[PDB]
Amino acid sequence: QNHVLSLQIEFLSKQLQEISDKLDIINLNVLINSTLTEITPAYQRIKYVNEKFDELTSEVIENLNELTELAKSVTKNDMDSFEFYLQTFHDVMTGNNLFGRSALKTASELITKENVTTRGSEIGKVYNFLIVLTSLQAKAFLTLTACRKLLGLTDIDYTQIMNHHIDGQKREFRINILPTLSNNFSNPSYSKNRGSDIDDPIVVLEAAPGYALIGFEILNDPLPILKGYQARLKPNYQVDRESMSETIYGDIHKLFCPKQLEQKYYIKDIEFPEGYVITKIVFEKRLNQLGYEVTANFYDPSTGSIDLNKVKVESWKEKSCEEDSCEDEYSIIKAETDGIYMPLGVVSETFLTPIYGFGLTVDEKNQKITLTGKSYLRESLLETDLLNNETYLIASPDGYISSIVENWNITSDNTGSWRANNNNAFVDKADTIKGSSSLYTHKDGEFSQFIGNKLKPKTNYVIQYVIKGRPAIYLKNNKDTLFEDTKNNFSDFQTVTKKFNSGVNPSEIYFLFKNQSEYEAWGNNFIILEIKSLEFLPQMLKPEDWIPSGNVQMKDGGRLEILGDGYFKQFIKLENDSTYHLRLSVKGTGRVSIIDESKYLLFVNVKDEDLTRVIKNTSSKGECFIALEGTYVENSSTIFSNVSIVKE
Amino acid sequence: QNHVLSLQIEFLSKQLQEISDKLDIINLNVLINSTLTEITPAYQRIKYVNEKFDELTSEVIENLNELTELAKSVTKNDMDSFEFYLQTFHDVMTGNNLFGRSALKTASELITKENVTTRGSEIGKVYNFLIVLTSLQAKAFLTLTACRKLLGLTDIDYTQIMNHHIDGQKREFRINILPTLSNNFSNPSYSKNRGSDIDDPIVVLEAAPGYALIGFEILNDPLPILKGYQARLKPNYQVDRESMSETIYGDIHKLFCPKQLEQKYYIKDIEFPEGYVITKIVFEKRLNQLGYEVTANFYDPSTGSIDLNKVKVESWKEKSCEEDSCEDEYSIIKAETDGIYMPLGVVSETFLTPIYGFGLTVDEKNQKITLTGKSYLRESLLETDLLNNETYLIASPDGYISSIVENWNITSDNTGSWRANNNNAFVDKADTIKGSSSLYTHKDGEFSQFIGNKLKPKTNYVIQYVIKGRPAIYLKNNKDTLFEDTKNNFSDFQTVTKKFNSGVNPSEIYFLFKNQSEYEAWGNNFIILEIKSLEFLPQMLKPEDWIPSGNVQMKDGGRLEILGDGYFKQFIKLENDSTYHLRLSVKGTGRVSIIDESKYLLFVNVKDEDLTRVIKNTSSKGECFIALEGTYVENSSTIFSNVSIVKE
Amino acid sequence: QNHVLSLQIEFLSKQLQEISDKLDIINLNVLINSTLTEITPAYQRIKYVNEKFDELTSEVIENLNELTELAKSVTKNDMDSFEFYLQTFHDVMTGNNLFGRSALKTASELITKENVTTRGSEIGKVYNFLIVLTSLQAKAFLTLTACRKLLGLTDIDYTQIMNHHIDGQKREFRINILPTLSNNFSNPSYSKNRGSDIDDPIVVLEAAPGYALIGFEILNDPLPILKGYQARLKPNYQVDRESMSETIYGDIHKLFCPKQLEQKYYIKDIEFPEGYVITKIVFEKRLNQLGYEVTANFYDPSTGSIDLNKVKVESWKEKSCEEDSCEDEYSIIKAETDGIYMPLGVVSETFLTPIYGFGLTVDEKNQKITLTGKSYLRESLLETDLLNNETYLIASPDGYISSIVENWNITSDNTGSWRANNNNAFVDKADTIKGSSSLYTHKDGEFSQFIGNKLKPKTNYVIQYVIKGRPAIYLKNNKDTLFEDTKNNFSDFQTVTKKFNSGVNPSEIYFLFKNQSEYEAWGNNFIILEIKSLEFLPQMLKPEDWIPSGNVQMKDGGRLEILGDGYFKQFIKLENDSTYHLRLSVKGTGRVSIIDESKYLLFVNVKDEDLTRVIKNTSSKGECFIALEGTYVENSSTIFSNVSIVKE
Repeated sequence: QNHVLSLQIEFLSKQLQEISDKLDIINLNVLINSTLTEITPAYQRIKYVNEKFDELTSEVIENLNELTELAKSVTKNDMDSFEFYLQTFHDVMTGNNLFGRSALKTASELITKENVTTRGSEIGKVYNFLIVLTSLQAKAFLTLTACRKLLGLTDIDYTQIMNHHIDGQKREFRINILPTLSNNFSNPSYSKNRGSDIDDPIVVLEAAPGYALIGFEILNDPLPILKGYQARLKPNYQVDRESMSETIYGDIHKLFCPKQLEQKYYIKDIEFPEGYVITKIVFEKRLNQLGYEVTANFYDPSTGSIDLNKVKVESWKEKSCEEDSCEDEYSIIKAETDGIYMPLGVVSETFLTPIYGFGLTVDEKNQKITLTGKSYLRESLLETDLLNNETYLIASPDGYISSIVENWNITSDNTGSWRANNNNAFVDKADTIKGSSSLYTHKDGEFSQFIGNKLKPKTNYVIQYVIKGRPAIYLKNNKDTLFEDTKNNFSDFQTVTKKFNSGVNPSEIYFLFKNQSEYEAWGNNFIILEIKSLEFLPQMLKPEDWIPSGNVQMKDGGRLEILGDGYFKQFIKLENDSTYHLRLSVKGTGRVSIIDESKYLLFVNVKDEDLTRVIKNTSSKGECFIALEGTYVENSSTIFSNVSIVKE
Repeated sequence: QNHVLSLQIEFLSKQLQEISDKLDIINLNVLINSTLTEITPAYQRIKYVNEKFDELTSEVIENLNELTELAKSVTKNDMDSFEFYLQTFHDVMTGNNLFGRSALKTASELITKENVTTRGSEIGKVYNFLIVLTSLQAKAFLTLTACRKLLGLTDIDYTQIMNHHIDGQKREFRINILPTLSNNFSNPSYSKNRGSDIDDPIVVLEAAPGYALIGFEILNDPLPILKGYQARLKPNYQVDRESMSETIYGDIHKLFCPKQLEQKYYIKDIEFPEGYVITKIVFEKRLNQLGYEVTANFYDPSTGSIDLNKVKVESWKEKSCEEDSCEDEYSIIKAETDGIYMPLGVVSETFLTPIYGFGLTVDEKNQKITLTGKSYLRESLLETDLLNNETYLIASPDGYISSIVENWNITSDNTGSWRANNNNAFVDKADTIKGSSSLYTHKDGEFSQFIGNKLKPKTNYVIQYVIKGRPAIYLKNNKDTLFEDTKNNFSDFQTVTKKFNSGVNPSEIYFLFKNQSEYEAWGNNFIILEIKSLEFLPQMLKPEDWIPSGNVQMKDGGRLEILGDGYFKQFIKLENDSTYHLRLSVKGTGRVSIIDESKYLLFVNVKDEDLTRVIKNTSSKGECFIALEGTYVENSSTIFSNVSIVKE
Repeated sequence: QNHVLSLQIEFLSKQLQEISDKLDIINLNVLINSTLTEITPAYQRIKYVNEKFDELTSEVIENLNELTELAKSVTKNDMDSFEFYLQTFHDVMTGNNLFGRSALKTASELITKENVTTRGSEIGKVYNFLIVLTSLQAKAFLTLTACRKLLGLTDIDYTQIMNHHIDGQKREFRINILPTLSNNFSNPSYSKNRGSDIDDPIVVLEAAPGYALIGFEILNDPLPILKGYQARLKPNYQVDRESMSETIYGDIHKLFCPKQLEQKYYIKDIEFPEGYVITKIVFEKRLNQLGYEVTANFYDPSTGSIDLNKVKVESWKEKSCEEDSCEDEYSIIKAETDGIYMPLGVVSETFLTPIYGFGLTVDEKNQKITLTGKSYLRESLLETDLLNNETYLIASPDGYISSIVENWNITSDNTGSWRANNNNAFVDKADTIKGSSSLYTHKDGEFSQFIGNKLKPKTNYVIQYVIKGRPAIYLKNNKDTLFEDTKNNFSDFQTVTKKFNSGVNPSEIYFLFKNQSEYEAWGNNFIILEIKSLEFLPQMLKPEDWIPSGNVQMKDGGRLEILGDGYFKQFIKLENDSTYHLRLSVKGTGRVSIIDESKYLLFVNVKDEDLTRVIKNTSSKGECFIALEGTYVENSSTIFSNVSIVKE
């Protein structure tokens, strides 16, 4: 009963903590209400004046008169003038109020609390809040200069006042707000997909010797796949806009998700000292023990050059290695059925930036995977924008940046390698809207483009395309349309991704973006790229030493289909002190037999399942062969998939 | 003492929950204060401009000049213009603020908390909040066009801007607000009226063939009464107006409230898959066991046309699927001496829709008898106004819509049912000048209307009507009056909700609304409808085989008077393995008799009270009957009340 | 230890209650912030316009031009006009906002919480809040009419709009706010003074047969004294302005405060039915058992007549009498030394009103006295102002309303019975300020007034006077200045109260408000009235049956000073079955002796103390005499004060 009272008191202490959190949210909302009462009339007026003067700071007589009257209202020297609202906005931003509170402080406190589903860090969110307000004021001073010029009044030079206002606010942020926080983020969201276990996958993300890795990306709309970003770096941990890349990878769910068997994920914030940039991250999943490799070459921060010889390496992935180099302290996961919470979305920073540290922080208690990096972000922005230089600051990549299709983002009214094969297939910057060219094709239009020369045989490719109407999408080599999408009619530019294995001869594939059989079709942003197939670590089995025994044929995936009476055997050498993870998946019922010479080291029936037999320390006298003797009947088709006796 | 400490800790946990609820109300009020600080100056100005331009968007030189000056102020292109206030209203509504909060979100959070005495659902309340704001903006753009035209300025076409503003707000509602709610509904209040335990009230709530039942309603002012509605079901789970109707049942306190004996309440959440619409409910209270058999039919969501072939009947049998004691899944309400808190008011859904589920949700902790059905309203709207096609929306009613009196209130200028017998006894207003439509009689006044052909012998009818001044209500055939009220001179149009029993031969009873005196009279809203006499489950007592034995005769209420001495006798075969329950009250000191050929299976006298007898194994030797006798007093005519020998 | 845990949990439950109270205060402050955000810009502008147009709605050309320009701004038909601010003020008051909250509701919730040191009830405070806002709007419509007339514009008749606004707000108050509360208040504050115990005080507060008691008052600046209010009543529990009175009483601390001995204060809400008005309240303190008497004659509410024969009486004061008429259930107080928390301030309602009920709710746990009345206030205001008739509504009396000095509030530049005896003693409406005449007398001024004819011998009088400068205050009969105040110089009209026993001949006392010896003097509000001396209940001792025995003399207070060798004896009759509270206080050491004939029923020495010997049931054979034999020496002066052998 005293134990029951203790549990009830622990329940009360939890309720009091939830109450104390609710109070901290309420107190903050009260401080937001104070700053809104101070800043809202100025913010709303500045916004309206900035929006209504967009063309001039970027019917003729009517709008010019309607704007001239507004300009007279704006430049008027009243107590309630536009200059009054600009000054009060600056004062509330800095904290020159009745009680010394700043709008930047209450905003920073807000962002720190409501950072629930936020992609980036507290510094980057509070700084983005500062950027939108400084841009609003700068545009407001620009409209005020434009209004004075339009009326023919004298130039007051608001550059000095605007600079004093912007610098004082950046100084308030630097002194009282920024001694904030940390450079660690993760993947945006989680997803449940299925992978593999009898595989030995391995994935490297290495940047060019002049590049550093500038981000990641995982999409699963065609299939779960890792997209890898890297680019040449500019001074002060800045990045060159061109040379940025997105590196599509294999069935990344495989290396991510298990199949009803445990996983080994080591946990450590690999971090090298400053200036060191990780131009390569390997990943290695062998026997479901998924490791990786984070190593950083140095980078001279001042001159955009990454060092090409001063590598720093942490071969292991676990915090136990950070002190002992003994491979332990992973995170073990008992595999859930539907699929592990694989990362979904884009693994990058709001601004592409060299990361110096990275850590794996999977939380198997919820079967959820989480990462943690460490980047030079404070040391990249702290020198250029916070010192107000030529800002080379580029937002994060949401999706695809390029395409195998040239001019895929047709936006300047040009075809390029596209081919305007009709007078309804005219490039038409305003195909359906001048917001973007999206090649117009109505009732006979066709835009063609050779894409096959880049389509290479026995390789999967990704395709996406922003298409209005019912477009005639074609991946055709004039003989075999490796993929065609002429099915959907889209009034609202619906874009989706699929896959296809480039056939034996894709090297002739034209893209033929025609209209349709007949409809009104539009389309741009024809993102097509190559889907990498996942590679795997070695083994002891080989697709060549197999000895077919009649009515048995091997397939493209080394599949060795048992077409009936017969088998494949492979003389493999097994040794006394060595262990062997014999692992294989079958399509169609059958058996597998390791007859050394007379003894059955292994003989089991396989219907459709992942074999995982770990052949223990056993001396195979002479040579043993895994006689892949599937079912022995006419309609027997025992298609193995992964021939792996991979030795422990 | 440890048990006392546990109870004190449970009291602390309740106090902490009340504190956590208070914090959630406070946090919401703080978020309302933020949105008020943002939106109030625009809302107030839009409202004032909309109200002051009503005739123009629906003394002349003065009003025209004052409105022309107002129009010059409204159309003026300042920073503080009417267009500024419209744009800021749109931005605060969508969430384009300093911190990304929308007025629609804080309003939805408000309505979700203060839904205490709200008639309709969260969706319908938040959508009604959206409608009043969108209408306010649309009228504001309309006054702005009217002001430009009045001044003679160029037309700017604000239809495009208004549509963009309205659609963006409806999109915000559809995406970020609407993906919340439930569709339960219950009674608002409760009533205490001593019901029945002597009787077995079974009540059927069945819809017409083309109808489904579309609401409940509980009355106590005329009497404990069940009010009901039923109507055709249109396409899209909406309901046909003109096919609605009313049905009124008797003493439903006797159906729900027990009197001085406990009542069993089969909590039975009868629910059906989608497409099913309740075409029948039976409520079953035998031996105070309030079960209820319900039969819902299926219904084609589109094209209306409830299909009368796919029915389901889950009477009490949701626990039959899991437990032999299907007699479980109930509750126990103990009848205190004033009755039980039967519902009072209305168990219905905000807007008219088929209900699919129903359950019994009594609360004997407060005697709170609560009905609860499951409506299709969520569906009935998510497809209609969310798509903005027809929105055939009718909210739930409150009083009687159906009346035997034709032109029950008045249509207008025409009382074709009534008779304007006198010229001066005209209709007082005749068009919208005296509040609502209402008859009027003065110094001779009368209004005759034949409804005797619509009145049945010996049946209870509930009466409602609204009257002002000096009225003389009459319901007569110029020879006897069924209902009359010519008193209580009142202020303005007060409502009656009472009952009466229709006469023994009312085939000629017509209504004669006259004047109370030589003064002027007013009245309207004459509601007349039948009250279905409460009907009970049959038991082996039938009045015909009664043998009136000695100065006696069969009576009306199933009563069997005993004038002085004598009795009523009738043979009823009791069994030696079955239990019977003789439940009967008397008016006059009586003696009931359960005697065998020699011995007294029961030996009881009844003075003026009921009789609750649970007879154990009734050893039966053939001869079983009851001699419903009184005692040897000349004055007290023994008059039993309710024959019920119900065979357990 | 479990008991210690229970006490700790009770401490936690108290902390949670203090937290829940803090939340209710916070939630209310958040609702006040919402209404302030809605109503503040309108309230401030209405207030400024009302204050700046005061002389017109009550430097010629310059003020007229500045007000004409202001009037042009006020009457201007803009979106931000004065009419806009009036309409928005009305809408926020009624609750026609974005979310349906009314300023009247949040204000009522405020007043209900912050009613800590509030004199009147919740109804009267919330109604006073409604009055100040309705008056603000009415004055605002009035300034708007005045501004239109001043500019020469057409009359718009804002009476209709103003009436609609005022009536709609009074309707909101009547429906949603007023079904509020209760008619019970108490004394405003508490005070620690000292009284008496061996006294038998008794105080009646009876209104004239045409009057009802209209309030109370207790002041203690000269000495703690009760001031009693009563007046003839006007229809609907209204009061005639004249005939109001203030009835000064005795040393009310005496009847209020004990002297180190217990008190008996009975507790009951004496309440008679409606129309019954308490035209008399007796109070009786005998043997420290302080009782009273609250009896109510009827009052025909319609015609201002109190009934003069239909008395209703509750002779006792205790709730035990309200059911048994057995004198018990008092509140007993163990007397504190410094003094009981006697009522300080004015015991009345904010508006003078007939009280029908009254209760004593002393709280001796804090030694604090509290009262509780029940008045017809809702039924007096509910008919006149809430029906908008000629409001005869008079605020509560703070201090004195009249004076024995005629024209005491010299305000119309007239002396009256005052006498301007100098050309520096000129009445001078602007003596020092035209805000009030306050008779000016500089360096020779004198104002004289005969006040002695009303000053009656051997009676105490109260005096107060609002005086600037050093005034020559005189209560002089040209031979003996019974009191004179020529001492203080007051720049700021400092007024104070004192006392004086009118001498053997006060009937000639002139008031001679001269200046001074010489200074600048001012003065008005010469409140002078008669200080009643406290009377007492009877006893068995008598000041006449005393038998002096040489060197002994009686004084004015029946004091019987023992001037040395000698005594007073008084043959008193004591009986067997009777008890006698012999009680007496002495000045100077001495003794008292009750020699019956030979036996010492009582002989004790008395130095300076309250004798309280309760002579028990004792048969005095023949006659006994209390031989007041004080100290027997030359310098013996044993001045007894209260000769009371008052028989139990």
